[PDB]
Amino acid sequence: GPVPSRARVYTDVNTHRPSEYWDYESHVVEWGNQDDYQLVRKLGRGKYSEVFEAINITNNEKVVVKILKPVAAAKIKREIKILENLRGGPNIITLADIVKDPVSRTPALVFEHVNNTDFKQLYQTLTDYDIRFYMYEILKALDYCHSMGIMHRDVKPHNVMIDHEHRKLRLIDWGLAEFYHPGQEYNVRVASRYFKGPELLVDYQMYDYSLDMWSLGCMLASMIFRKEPFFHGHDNYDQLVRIAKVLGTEDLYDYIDKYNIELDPRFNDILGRHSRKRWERFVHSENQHLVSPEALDFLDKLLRYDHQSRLTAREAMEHPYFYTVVK
Ligand SMILES: NCc1ccc(-c2cccc(F)c2)c(Cl)c1
Ligand SMILES: NCc1ccc(-c2cccc(F)c2)c(Cl)c1
Ligand SMILES: NCc1ccc(-c2cccc(F)c2)c(Cl)c1
Ligand SMILES: NCc1ccc(-c2cccc(F)c2)c(Cl)c1
Ligand SMILES: NCc1ccc(-c2cccc(F)c2)c(Cl)c1
Ligand SMILES: NCc1ccc(-c2cccc(F)c2)c(Cl)c1
Repeated sequence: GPVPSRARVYTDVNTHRPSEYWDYESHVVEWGNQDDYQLVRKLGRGKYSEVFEAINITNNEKVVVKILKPVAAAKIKREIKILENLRGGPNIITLADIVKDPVSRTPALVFEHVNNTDFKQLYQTLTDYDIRFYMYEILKALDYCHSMGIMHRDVKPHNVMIDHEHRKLRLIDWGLAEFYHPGQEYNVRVASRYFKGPELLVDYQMYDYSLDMWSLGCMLASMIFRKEPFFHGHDNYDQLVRIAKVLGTEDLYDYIDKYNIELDPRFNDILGRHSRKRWERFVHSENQHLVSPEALDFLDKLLRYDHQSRLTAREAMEHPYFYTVVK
């Protein structure tokens, strides 16, 4: 069977912290007053929640209210516990309150408001310096949450709120986040298709924080190469073939052989043989202003099949790509 794996960092955070920290099922929710909030506009709806812009009438402050749907409702304690554990962390969305929505009969999470700039608008105008700057801010959030024994598991552009005017960034939607326990087998049906790490795509369940580092690398490749998404799979199987057309099939086979993983036999008819491509292949006259030798070297160290080989968030912050960023 599969060879076991452990994170190379923050391995034993959850064992040396008290049980009340990670045992989210034993957590007693403190309920706030639903009457303090006035819903103003529905921002959106997903399969797990409905999100609104609201006003806290006890201080006139704008807030965001996330009304959880019943599917999400069953696992709210994990999300609430994670949010409380991470509250005050750098660039982590702040949970302000938890109320019972009288219509949905489900919990509603109230968050600080972030005046999010449109994804298309921001994607199109970010300079080389702004990419580096915001990547560094995302790394602060990821090293903080990994240091706290938590993996996000859904890093993607829609989960990163940016108020470009105030250069404020927040990592949101901790609904898929989980506590890392060494040797635990996790569900591989996490993260959005284009951001899924190879470990999910080959059904390797003993993954860790390094999954977030793959997803971060996919975001970086899209922004510096102006190719959205970078790995554009039609389904989860084609997602792996898209990765293999860039990183190559030999390094893929080295990875699955290292962990004694067998690919789904359906790959025989779609995977083929592909050499590893040099990152410079993706440079052209329309993205050259966002690329540098430091960007390519940094991307190379995130987008690695072997989850144990990827840079950690703290090592990533040490990289020359961020030397230009004012700290
Ligand atoms: N308070 C507005 C509202 C009302 C109902 C629901 C809801 C409840 C049960 C199932 C479901 F799919 C949605 C939500 Cl999330 C928000
Ligand atoms: N451009 C209007 C807008 C305003 C707020 C939000 C928002 C949603 C959830 C959490 C959050 F911190 C902010 C979005 Cl997505 C769009
Ligand atoms: N939710 C809008 C959004 C979130 C994040 C980013 C982003 C992603 C990678 C690097 C970076 F500097 C910024 C963009 Cl462009 C838009
Ligand atoms: N108003 C456009 C819009 C719609 C949806 C999302 C979205 C999608 C998935 C997860 C998430 F946290 C947010 C965003 Cl960021 C903006
Ligand atoms: N994919 C062909 C390609 C095209 C141009 C460049 C390039 C762009 C700007 C400066 C520079 F020193 C080189 C590279 Cl690296 C690769
Ligand atoms: N921003 C202009 C630019 C773009 C790309 C490169 C480049 C060229 C070859 C390899 C490499 F890793 C990066 C340079 Cl030197 C300058």
